Amino acid sequence: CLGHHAVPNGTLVKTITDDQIEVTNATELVQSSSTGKICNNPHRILDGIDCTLIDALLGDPHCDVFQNETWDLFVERSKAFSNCYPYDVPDYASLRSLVASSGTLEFITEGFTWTGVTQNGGSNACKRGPGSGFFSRLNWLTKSGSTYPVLNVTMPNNDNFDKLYIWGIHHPSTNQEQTSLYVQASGRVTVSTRRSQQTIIPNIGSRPWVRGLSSRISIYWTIVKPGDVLVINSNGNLIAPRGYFKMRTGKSSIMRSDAPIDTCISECITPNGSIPNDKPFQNVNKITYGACPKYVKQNTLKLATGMRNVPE
Amino acid sequence: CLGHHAVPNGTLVKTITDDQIEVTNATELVQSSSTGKICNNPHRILDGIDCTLIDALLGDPHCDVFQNETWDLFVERSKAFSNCYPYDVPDYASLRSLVASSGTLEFITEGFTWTGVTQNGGSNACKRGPGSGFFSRLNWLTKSGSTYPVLNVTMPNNDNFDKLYIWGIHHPSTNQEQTSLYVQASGRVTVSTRRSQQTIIPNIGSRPWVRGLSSRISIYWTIVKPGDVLVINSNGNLIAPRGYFKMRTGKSSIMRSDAPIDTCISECITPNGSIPNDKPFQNVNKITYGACPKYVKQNTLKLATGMRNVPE
Amino acid sequence: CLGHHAVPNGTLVKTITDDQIEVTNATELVQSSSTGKICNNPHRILDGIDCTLIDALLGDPHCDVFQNETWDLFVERSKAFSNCYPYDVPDYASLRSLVASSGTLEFITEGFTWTGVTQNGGSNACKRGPGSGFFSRLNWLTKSGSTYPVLNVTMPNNDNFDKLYIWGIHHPSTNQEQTSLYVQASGRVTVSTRRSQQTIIPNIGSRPWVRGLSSRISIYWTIVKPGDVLVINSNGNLIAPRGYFKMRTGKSSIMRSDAPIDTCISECITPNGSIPNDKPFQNVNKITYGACPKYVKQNTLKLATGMRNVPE
Amino acid sequence: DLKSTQAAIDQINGKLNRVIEKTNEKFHQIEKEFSEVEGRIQDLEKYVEDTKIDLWSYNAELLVALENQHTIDLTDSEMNKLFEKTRRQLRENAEEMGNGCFKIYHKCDNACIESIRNGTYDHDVYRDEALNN
Amino acid sequence: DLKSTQAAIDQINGKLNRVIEKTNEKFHQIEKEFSEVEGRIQDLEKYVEDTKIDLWSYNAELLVALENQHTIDLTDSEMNKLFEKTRRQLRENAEEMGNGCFKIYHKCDNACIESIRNGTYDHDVYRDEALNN
Amino acid sequence: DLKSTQAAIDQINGKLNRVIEKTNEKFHQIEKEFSEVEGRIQDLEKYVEDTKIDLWSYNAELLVALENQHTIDLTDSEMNKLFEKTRRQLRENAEEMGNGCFKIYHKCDNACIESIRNGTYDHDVYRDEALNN
Ligand SMILES: *[C@@H]1O[C@H](CO)[C@@H](O)[C@H](O)[C@H]1NC(C)=O
Ligand SMILES: *[C@@H]1O[C@H](CO)[C@@H](O)[C@H](O)[C@H]1NC(C)=O
Ligand SMILES: *[C@@H]1O[C@H](CO)[C@@H](O)[C@H](O)[C@H]1NC(C)=O
Repeated sequence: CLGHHAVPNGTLVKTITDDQIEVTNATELVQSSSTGKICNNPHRILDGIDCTLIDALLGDPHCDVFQNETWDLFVERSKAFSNCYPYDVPDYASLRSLVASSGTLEFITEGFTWTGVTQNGGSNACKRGPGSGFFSRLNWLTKSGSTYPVLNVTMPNNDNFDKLYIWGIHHPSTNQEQTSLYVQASGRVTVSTRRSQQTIIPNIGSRPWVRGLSSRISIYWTIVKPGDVLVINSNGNLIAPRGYFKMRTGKSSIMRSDAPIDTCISECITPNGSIPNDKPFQNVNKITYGACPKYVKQNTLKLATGMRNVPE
Repeated sequence: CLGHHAVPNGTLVKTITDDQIEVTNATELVQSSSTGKICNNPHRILDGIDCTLIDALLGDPHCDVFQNETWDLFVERSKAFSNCYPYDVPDYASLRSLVASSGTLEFITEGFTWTGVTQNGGSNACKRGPGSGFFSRLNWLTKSGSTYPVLNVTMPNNDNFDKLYIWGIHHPSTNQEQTSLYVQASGRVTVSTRRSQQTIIPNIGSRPWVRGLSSRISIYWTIVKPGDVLVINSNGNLIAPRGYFKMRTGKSSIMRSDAPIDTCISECITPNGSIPNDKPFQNVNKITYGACPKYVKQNTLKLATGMRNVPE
Repeated sequence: CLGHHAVPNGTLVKTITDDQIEVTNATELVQSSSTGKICNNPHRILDGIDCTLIDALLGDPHCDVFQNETWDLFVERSKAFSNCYPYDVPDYASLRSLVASSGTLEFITEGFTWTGVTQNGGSNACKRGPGSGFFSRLNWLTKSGSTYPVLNVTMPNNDNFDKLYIWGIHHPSTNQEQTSLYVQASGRVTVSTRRSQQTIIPNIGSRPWVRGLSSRISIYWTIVKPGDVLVINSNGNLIAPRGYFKMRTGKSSIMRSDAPIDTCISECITPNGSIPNDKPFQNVNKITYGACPKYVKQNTLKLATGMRNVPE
Repeated sequence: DLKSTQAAIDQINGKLNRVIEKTNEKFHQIEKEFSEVEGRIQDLEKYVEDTKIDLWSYNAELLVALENQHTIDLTDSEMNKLFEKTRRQLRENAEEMGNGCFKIYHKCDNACIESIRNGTYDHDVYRDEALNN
Repeated sequence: DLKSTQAAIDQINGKLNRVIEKTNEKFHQIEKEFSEVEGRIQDLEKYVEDTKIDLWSYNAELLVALENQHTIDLTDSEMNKLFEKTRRQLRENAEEMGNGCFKIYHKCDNACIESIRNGTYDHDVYRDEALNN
Repeated sequence: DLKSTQAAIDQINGKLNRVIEKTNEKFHQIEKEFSEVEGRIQDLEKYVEDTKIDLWSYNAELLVALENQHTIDLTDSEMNKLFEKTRRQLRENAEEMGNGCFKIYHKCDNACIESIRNGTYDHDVYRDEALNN
C-alpha cells in the first residue's frame, strides 16, 4: 500500500514542532540498567573488604595483606572498620584523594636514628597476634629510663621523585600519663622542609571511650620534592615515620560500592556495577570511571530510525 | 494576487538563518505586564499588615489578632515594625523559612511546673493594654523572694507528629540587674533531646538604647520528634515556652510585596501582583508562586503564525 | 557537468546529521592569530614600564614622570619593581581595581595643619636624588624635640564629587625606635567619616630584611562623598596624606601584557596584542578589552558558503 | 599591704576568668560561623551541579529533537515524492482513497505490481476495465 | 621582697593587657575576614544566577528561532508548490509578473476564479483572447 | 603568707601561658581554615568558568552546525531542482551516467550548450543522431 502497515506496537517519539508523535520504528538512546557485578577486566580492581585506604596505608593489623598493593580502581565497602589505636586525620578527604590518585602503596623503609628514647611502642587495643602491637608504618617513641631529650633528625632527598612521609602526634588523657610517657609537661613537633613547616602541640584532655582508650592520635603528612631536605624536631608526643611511600602520577581513583566482582569486560564502572557503552547517554550515576556515557536526568529518550506510523 | 497583501503594520520576527525578518502575522510569547493587585482566589492569602511572621509567632501585642492564622501564602509588607521587648534571633532566615513553609500558627499550650521562681514577668516596653506586658507565648521567670533554684523540667512526646518549642535567653545590661533578677552572678540554659543539645550563657553588656531598654533577648527553637523527650535545665536568664506549635508539611511559602489584594482569579503570584498564565514565558520576576511561566531575560519574543510579508 | 568540479582541496565541515563532510567552499569563523603589537589608536594606552599602578600612585621616585597621567588602558609589565620604603596594602586587589577603573592620577594637594610634630620625614632606602627621601604623596610625621601630641585634624567636603585619601601606618622593628620616633610606647590611628571609621594600631616586631630595613608600612584608603567630613586622630605611627585624588567614572581597566606598542588601529586588546574583529569568534584569550569577539574553546570552526564537494 | 596584694590577685584572677570565658565563647561563635559557611558552600556546589545537569540534559533533549525533526522531514518528503510519482504513473486505472493509498478497480497479476514497483507501467491495457469498474 | 612581688604584678598586668588587646585585634581581623568571605560567596551566587538566566534565555531564543525557521520553511515551500501548480494549470491565459502573481489578459466571471481555486480549469476557451490581449 | 602569694603567682603565670598557647594554636587553626576555604572558593570559581566556557562553545558549535545544515539543504535541493529541469529539457539526446551528469551521444557547437544554459532547447534536431550514437 502506502509504505507502512501501521505496526500494532506504536513508537512515541519527542519532537520540537509537536511534542510526542507516533512513528514506525524507534531506538533507545539511554542505557538505564546494570548487570549488578563489577568486571575485573581490563582494569585492575582492588577490593578493600573490611579496610579503608587510610587503614591499609597505616598498617592496620587486619589488612596487613594489603602491603604494596597496586590498584587501578579501589573499591571501598561500607562494612569497613578499624581495630587499632584510635586516631584522627586533619584534612581527611584531601589525603584520601591524594593517596587514591597515586595508585601505589609501595613503602620504602628508611633508617632514622632516635637516640635517648625507647622505640617500638605498643598498645593493647592494637593486638598484632597474641601480644600488644601498633601500626606497622609508625614508631612510637617514649622516655628512656627517666628522660626524653629533644629529638632532632634530618633526611635529604637526592632522588628524582617525590616522597610522602606520614607522621603523627599523641594526645594523652590525663596529666599523669603525659609525664609518665614524656617527662616534659608539654610536647611539640616541628617538621620542616626548605619551603614549608608544620608545628603541632598535643592537647591534653578527656575523650569518649573508644575500644578501651581515651587518648587520641592525630595524623599528618609531608611531601618532599627532589633536591629538598626534611628536619624533624620534637620533645614529646611524636609518632615517628619508618620510611616513605613512592609517589606516582597516572590514572587512578576510588569509588564506594557494595557490588561483587566478576570476570567480565566493560569499560565504565559506576557504584552500581559495570555498564555497556554502546549508547551515548546513561541514567544510572553521575559518578563514573573509564570511557563512560554522560549522565542525563531523563529516563527514556527515543531516536526515530524510520517513518511515521500513520498517514497524513 | 500572490497570497499576502503586504499589511501596513510589519511584524519583525527573530530567526536563526537571518536575524530579523518581516512576516504577515505574529503573536507574542511573553506576558510582560501585571494588573497591580493580588488575587485572593483560589489561594488563601494572609496579609501581615504591620507584623512579620516572627512577631505574629511570638505574640506581639499589636498582632494578637493573628492567633491560629492559617495561610496558603503569607504576604509581608515593608511597613512592619515591632513594639515589644527588643529581641534577636540567631539563624533568623532559617526559622523564617521553616515557619513560612509549615503553614500554620496553631499553638497548643502545655503545663510546665516552675517551682521556686516567679512567673509571668512583664515589661513597660511591651504594654498589653494600659499596663505592663510581654510576649504572649513565653514566660519570664525571675527570683522568688531571695533565691533562684536550678530549674530542671521534662516533657515527653508520645504523639505521632513533630513539636516546635520556642525559648529564649535574657542578656542583661549591668551586673546589678543580673543579681537583682537572678540571684546567680551567671546564668545558663541547657535544652536537650535524646539526640541533640543546645547550651547558651547570657552575655552581660551594654547595647544601643532601643525603646527605652539596653537589655536583649535571644530566641532559639527546638524540634522534638515522635517518641522523644525534652529536658530543660537552667539557673537564670531563661525565657521559658508556654507550649508547642503543631508542625505540618505541604505547599506554603512567603513573599515580600506591597500590592493590594482583590477578589480575582489567577494561578501565579509575584511581588508585583498576579499574572495570567496563557503564555509560556514571562519577564516580570524570577520569584514566583503557583503554576507560573518561566522567567527569561528577554522582553519581546515573537512567534510567527503565518507567512512572510514580502515576496521573494 | 553537474555543477561542482571536485576541487583538489577538500573542505571538511561539521554538521549535526553527519559529523564531518566535504563541501566545495568554506570560510573560517574564528580568528586565532595575533600581530604581536599593541595598537595605540584610538585608545589611550599608558605603558607602566618599571612601575605598577600603586607605585605610580604613591609617588615612587623612579616613576615621578607619571604624575597626572591619564590613561584609557594601563599596560602592566612584569619587570616592574619598587625602590622606596617597603610597604604593604591590605586588600591590594580591591584598591588596584578601584584605581584602574577610575582612569586618572590627578592629585589635588590640600593644606593639613600638624602642630607639635616634625614633617617631611625621609629614608635612605628611598633616595630622591643624591639625598634621603620618601614617597611624594605622603608626609611622615615624627616627634618634635621631646614630645608627640595627639594629632586631631578635620577636613570637610563641600564639592560635588568623591575624594580618595591614601594614608598609612608605620610598623617599627624594635621597642627603642618606637619611642625614639614616637615618644608614646604604642601608636594608634583613627580615621572617621560621618558614616564609617577605621582604627589601626602598629604591630611592633621583626621582619625580613628588605633593602636594608626591617620596618614596614601598611597602606589604607578612605572615600569621602560630597557633603561629608573627615576627622583624623592619632598619637603615633601615622603616614599622613598630602591631598586627595579626584574620582571619576567611565571606561577604563588594566591588563598585564609584555607586548610592544605600535601605531596601528584595532578595536580589541588582549595580553597577546590587538586582534581584528571581522569574525564572530576568537581563540586567543578570555581576558579582553573593547568590542572584541567571544572566547570559545574550539580552534577551527568552519562555516560552509557553498555546496557539497561530491555528488550523491 | 598584703591586703592590697590579695585584692590585686583577686582582680587579676577575675580578669583572667573574664578573658578565658570571652575567648571560649568567641571561639564557639567562630566555629559555628565556620560550619554555616561550609554548609553554604556545600549547597552552592549542589546548586551548580543541578544547574549543569539540567542544562546538559536539555541540550541532549533539544539535540535529539532536532535529529528526529530532520529524519521525519526527509522521510515523509521522499514518501510524498514517490507517492506523487506513483500517482503520475497511476493516472486512470486506480484512485487514491485519501490516505495516500490507491484503491484499484481492476484485477491484475503480480506482474502488474512488479511493473508498478519498477516504474514501467502502461495504464491503458486496463484503463477500459478500470472505467468499467 | 614586696617590691619584687609588685614588679611581678606590674609585668603580669602588662602581659594581661597585651594578650587582651591582641585577642581583640585578632577577633576584629577575623570578623572582617568573615564579612569579606560572605560577600565573596554572595557575588559568586549572583554570578551563578546571572549565568543560569543568560543560558536559559538563550536556549529559549534558539528554540523559538528554530521553530520560526521550521514554520517559515514549511509554509513558503507549500506556497511555492501551489504556485507552481497554478502556473501549470495557468499555461497560456495569464502571465506571472515576478512576485508570484498572475496578471490576467482576459476577463472571466467568478466561475473562472472558482475553477482556478478547485484546480479544474481549461485555459483554451480564453487562450484566443489571451493571445489577442 | 608570701609563699601562698608566690604560689598564686606561679599558677596565674601557668594559666597565662596556657591561654597564650591556646589562643595561638586556635588562631593557627583559624588561618588554616581561612586558607582552605579561600582555595575552595577559588576552585569553585574555576569550575563555574569552565562550565560557562564549555556551554557557550557547545552553543556556538550547534549554531554553526544548524547553519551548515540549512545551507547544504537549500543548495542541494535547488541543485536537484535544476538537474531535474535539465533532465526534462534533455529528454532523448543525452543520458545521465548516475552522478547527476549527462553523457552526450552527439556533437553540437557551443550554441547548443548556450541553449541548454538558457533553457530554450529542442532535442529533436539531434535526436536522430542521438539514437544513432
Ligand atoms: C528497527 O530498528 C532496529 C534497530 O535496532 C532494527 O533491528 C529493526 O530491524 C528495525 N525494524 C525494521 C522493521 O526495519
Ligand atoms: C493573526 O493571529 C492572531 C492570533 O491571536 C489572530 O487572532 C488573527 O486573526 C491573525 N490574523 C490573520 C489575518 O489571520
Ligand atoms: C569561497 O569563499 C570565499 C570567501 O572569502 C570567496 O572569496 C571565494 O571566491 C569563494 N570561492 C568560490 C569558488 O566562489
